[PDB]
Amino acid sequence: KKLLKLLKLLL
Amino acid sequence: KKLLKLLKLLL
Amino acid sequence: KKLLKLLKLLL
Amino acid sequence: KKLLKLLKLLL
Amino acid sequence: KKLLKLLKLLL
Amino acid sequence: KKLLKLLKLLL
Amino acid sequence: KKLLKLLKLLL
Amino acid sequence: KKLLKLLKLLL
Amino acid sequence: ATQGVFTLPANTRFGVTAFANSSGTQTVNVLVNNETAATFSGQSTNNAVIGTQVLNSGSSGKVQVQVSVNGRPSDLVSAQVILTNELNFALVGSEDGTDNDYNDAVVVINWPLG
Amino acid sequence: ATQGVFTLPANTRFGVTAFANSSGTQTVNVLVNNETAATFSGQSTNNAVIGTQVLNSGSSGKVQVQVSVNGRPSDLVSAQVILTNELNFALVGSEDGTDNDYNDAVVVINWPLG
Amino acid sequence: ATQGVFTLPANTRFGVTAFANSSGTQTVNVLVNNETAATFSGQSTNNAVIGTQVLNSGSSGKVQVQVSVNGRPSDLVSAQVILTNELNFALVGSEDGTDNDYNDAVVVINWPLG
Amino acid sequence: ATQGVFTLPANTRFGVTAFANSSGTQTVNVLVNNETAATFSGQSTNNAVIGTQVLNSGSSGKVQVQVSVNGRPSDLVSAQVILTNELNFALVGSEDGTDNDYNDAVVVINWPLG
Amino acid sequence: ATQGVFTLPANTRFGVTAFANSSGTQTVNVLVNNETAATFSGQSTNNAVIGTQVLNSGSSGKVQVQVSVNGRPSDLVSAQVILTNELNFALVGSEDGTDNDYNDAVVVINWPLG
Amino acid sequence: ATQGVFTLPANTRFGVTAFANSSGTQTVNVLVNNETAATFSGQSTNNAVIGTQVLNSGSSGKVQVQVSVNGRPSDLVSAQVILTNELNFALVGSEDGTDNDYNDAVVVINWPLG
Amino acid sequence: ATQGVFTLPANTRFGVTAFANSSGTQTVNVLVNNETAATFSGQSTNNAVIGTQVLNSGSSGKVQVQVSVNGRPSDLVSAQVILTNELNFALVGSEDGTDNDYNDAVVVINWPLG
Amino acid sequence: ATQGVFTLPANTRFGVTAFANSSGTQTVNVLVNNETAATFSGQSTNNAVIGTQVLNSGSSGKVQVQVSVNGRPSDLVSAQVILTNELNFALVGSEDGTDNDYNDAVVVINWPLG
Ligand SMILES: [Ca+2]
Ligand SMILES: [Ca+2]
Ligand SMILES: [Ca+2]
Ligand SMILES: [Ca+2]
Ligand SMILES: [Ca+2]
Ligand SMILES: [Ca+2]
Ligand SMILES: [Ca+2]
Ligand SMILES: [Ca+2]
Ligand SMILES: [Ca+2]
Ligand SMILES: [Ca+2]
Ligand SMILES: [Ca+2]
Ligand SMILES: [Ca+2]
Ligand SMILES: [Ca+2]
Ligand SMILES: [Ca+2]
Ligand SMILES: [Ca+2]
Ligand SMILES: [Ca+2]
Repeated sequence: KKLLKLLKLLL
Repeated sequence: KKLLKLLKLLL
Repeated sequence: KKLLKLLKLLL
Repeated sequence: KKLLKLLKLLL
Repeated sequence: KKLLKLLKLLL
Repeated sequence: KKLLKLLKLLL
Repeated sequence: KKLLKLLKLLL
Repeated sequence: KKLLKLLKLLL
Repeated sequence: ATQGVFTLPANTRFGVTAFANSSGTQTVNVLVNNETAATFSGQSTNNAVIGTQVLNSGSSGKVQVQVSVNGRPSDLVSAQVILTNELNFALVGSEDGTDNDYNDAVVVINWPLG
Repeated sequence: ATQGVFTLPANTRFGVTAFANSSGTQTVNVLVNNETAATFSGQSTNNAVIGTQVLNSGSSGKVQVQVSVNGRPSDLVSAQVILTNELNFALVGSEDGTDNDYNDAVVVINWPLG
Repeated sequence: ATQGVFTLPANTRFGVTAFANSSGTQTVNVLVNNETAATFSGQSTNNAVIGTQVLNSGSSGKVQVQVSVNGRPSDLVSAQVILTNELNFALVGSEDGTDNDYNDAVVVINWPLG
Repeated sequence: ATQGVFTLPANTRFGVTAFANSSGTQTVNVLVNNETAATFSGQSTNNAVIGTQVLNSGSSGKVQVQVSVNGRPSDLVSAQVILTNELNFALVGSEDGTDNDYNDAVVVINWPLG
Repeated sequence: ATQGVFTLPANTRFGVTAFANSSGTQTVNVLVNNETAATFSGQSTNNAVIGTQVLNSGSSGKVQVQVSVNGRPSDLVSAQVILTNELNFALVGSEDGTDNDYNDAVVVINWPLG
Repeated sequence: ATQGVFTLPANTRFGVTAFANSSGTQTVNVLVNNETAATFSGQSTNNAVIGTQVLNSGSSGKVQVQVSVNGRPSDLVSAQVILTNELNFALVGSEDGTDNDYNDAVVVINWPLG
Repeated sequence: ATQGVFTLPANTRFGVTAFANSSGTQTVNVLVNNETAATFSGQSTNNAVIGTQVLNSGSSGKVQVQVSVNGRPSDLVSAQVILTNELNFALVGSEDGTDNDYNDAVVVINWPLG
Repeated sequence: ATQGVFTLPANTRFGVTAFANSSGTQTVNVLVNNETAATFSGQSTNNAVIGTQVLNSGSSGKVQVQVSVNGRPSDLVSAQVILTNELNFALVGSEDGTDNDYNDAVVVINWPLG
């Protein structure tokens, strides 16, 4: 995953 | 059945 | 075997 | 191609 | 009739 | 019988 | 194991 | 077998 | 030809069971070694069991079934059938009148038992 | 070969009777037109009748006998015999074990009735 | 009871075979729809085949076996047996004398064919 | 269940006759006392006799019929029937394929002879 | 041995894809927990994809592939292979006829996804 | 060890199908005789088919699968599996990142076809 | 489907090894060109090697594994797997009873050797 | 990708067998719980078994095979294959040199046992 997608999941 | 042999005895 | 008719004739 | 069923039907 | 045999005889 | 077959194996 | 198969059937 | 290594050492 | 006579193996238990399908009261006599061993009597037009017993064929193995209705012997048909060379049926039908359905008393002998 | 399946004349009453000769409890199912029409259950080593019943062969005439012990199907043997071209017996034996006496449940079908 | 009469499916081919076991010449007549369809004649004390043929059961399926020796009718015994609800045997024995072996002419009818 | 095995009276002559109704060549083996006593082979779709023979049941009386087609055992069905407690037929049908007419080789054993 | 049945990890997405190589129309049924979860149907002799889908293995993880042609079940061959202890392939071949190429419907299951 | 290389029978048609499971666009190259015979490209995290096609294995039968993402070669794992000595699968997984699920492009080669 | 038959490259040495996991004595026959080339027999419930051997695939390359217990053939499962396009495993499992663990005799064939 | 690592069911008995095909002495280490559970050492160019043993898969089921020759790790290839959803093979090949036959130590893991 891209970091933007990872940050969407985490946040 | 017994009808026919009764009838033969009778008649 | 059929003998009696013939044996009867014998007698 | 179901040749056995075809053979059964024709013969 | 054993069509398996005929068929392989076929082909 | 249920058990006589087991007995046959054991004996 | 033959012995075990019959034991399972019985019990 | 390491024969290549041996041949390289010898020759 | 004689009907209703069967040679069983000696000293062997067998079942004998009789069914009735007639207006007339059926009397079934089962003889072993030429001596009466069981007698059944009853009346049914719905195949009721008028008797079922276990007998022993004895030393001779000879078994004979006779059927009477009001003292008059019925006409018998019979055969023996063996399945897988071990399971035996001796079968009897009987006719007490004129319609020739031969079910008026039906007798089934089976062996082995147990 | 299939066993225990019989084609009767259509719409005909028949008798079915089951005898038991086994330590195991016998369950006899009688199907007509592939639907259960009678069930018999019982235990005997002395040829006891565990069920007898009058059924109708229906439009199909198809009668099938099944036998099981504790849910396990028994191996069947069967045949049909006809005496004087009119008296019919459909015969079934069954084996639930290893001695192959084939009497563990014995089923007899007879027709005609009445 | 009548013997040697069998109801086959109509217009169906069947085999008929006759064996002889007697000093006397056997005459076997096979009737279909009450008319003679085949006659076998021969003599044997070793079970020789005195006739074997394929016939058609005709419009009614009615097949009748008659046996005579020098014009005298023999006494008949018969039955039909069906295996796995499809394989049919119609069996006839006959007695021309006094020993009651009922093998003097033996007739086997079988169907289906093919 | 085992099929095609019959216990005859010991030391007794019997007839064995086989008919064929199949595209496949039928091989019929007749064993007496567990040893081959006769082999018939032939092909017919019209109930031709492929073999008839007189044999002796021997000291044990055990007679077994086997049928194969091209080395493959056929599935067998069998029964024995006894008429007037004297006349015996041992009957075998066999299936070599899928249509289950069980007539592909038909074997009839009969006794007594003479 | 049973073929076409695979135990997957529970509650896991998997892919299922079917290819056809046969004149016959292939019907591929995919069962999860013994209930149909997907069905593919098509015809191709050139390995066309007749269906591809994402499914969930559910609480049981039991996945079964069935293949039939006009209602007749095809013979299946199958195996599971795991690469680098993580990548899973459940593979199915099927034979609808007599040439035994076992490619008539080819089914591939793969997991994990994502 | 080398991965993604398979020796097929020469000049033989085979299927090749690629599935994608990654955020990255996958590029699958299939080489035959060391030259590009097909290229598939696509992106999916739901196992979508990014290409399926029939190819020919060429004069040596040598087939090679290569996978790249953003021009970077993915790490490959592979194996060949043969069912019933006839049905061949050549299987490739690939990893484009760090999670080591090896599904980022999945490639399935199958033969024979037809 | 046929199991336990593998086509190897001709005239190639291969290893064959059999493990036992059963109360029954396992007999493993390895045929090359349809002729027995090796036979292993032994009994173990702890995966003992009952035989290992180096054979040559010969002119045909045909290798077949058979397994029997008490003279009864076991049900077989098999597949071939190839790693890095060169290392070959031909795998066989077998079931001699009812529990379906298919490990009663396990046979692993591997090539190349040396 | 990592090779030679397999997840077995936990605390489960499995077989491990190592074959040698190299001039170099092979050392095979089998790790359970990331600890050496067995070590096999030997030399063969004829596929000799250098070790066979039953191990336990331990608390996580993680089993790792390592191969080295004179202290140098060999390059590994591996896969797991499952037949009839029950019988498991975990397969390892290894290369100690330059010819890339990957047979120098061959390791077969199988389960279930018993
Ligand atoms: Ca009456
Ligand atoms: Ca009546
Ligand atoms: Ca019994
Ligand atoms: Ca009993
Ligand atoms: Ca006489
Ligand atoms: Ca006589
Ligand atoms: Ca047939
Ligand atoms: Ca036929
Ligand atoms: Ca096919
Ligand atoms: Ca095909
Ligand atoms: Ca990834
Ligand atoms: Ca991924
Ligand atoms: Ca087992
Ligand atoms: Ca086992
Ligand atoms: Ca090497
Ligand atoms: Ca080597």
